[PDB]
Amino acid sequence: KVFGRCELAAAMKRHGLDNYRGYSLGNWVCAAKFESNFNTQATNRNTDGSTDYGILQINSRWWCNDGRTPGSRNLCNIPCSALLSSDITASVNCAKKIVSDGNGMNAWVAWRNRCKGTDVQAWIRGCRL
Ligand SMILES: [Cl-]
Ligand SMILES: [Cl-]
Repeated sequence: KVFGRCELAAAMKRHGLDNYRGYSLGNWVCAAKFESNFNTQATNRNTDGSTDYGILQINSRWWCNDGRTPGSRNLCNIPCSALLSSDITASVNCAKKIVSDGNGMNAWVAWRNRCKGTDVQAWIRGCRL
């Protein structure tokens, strides 16, 4: 499913992401925009053989099992395919574990390079939240 901006914002807020670990909702919407363009079915393969899955492009090296990433940890304990669902619950639950992990949202390259230090509030402007 391709979410609209305000639709995803409301889904994320309801799943507990707004201010999770101090990161305002605009941060999460920004990260999803630049990671996946709001498309739950986004996949991208990395040079190391791992693959990134879903609206938050969660990586199979650490977080999920895709059966083809030798030495994968599966720290969220889910098949990576569960991350490509129209229901974002699995993605959100696993994101919460990643962002508690020590480096915060810097785990998301797109967020670090495109969201961090910007007016992230703009991402939720005009939304009924
Ligand atoms: Cl929670
Ligand atoms: Cl942090």
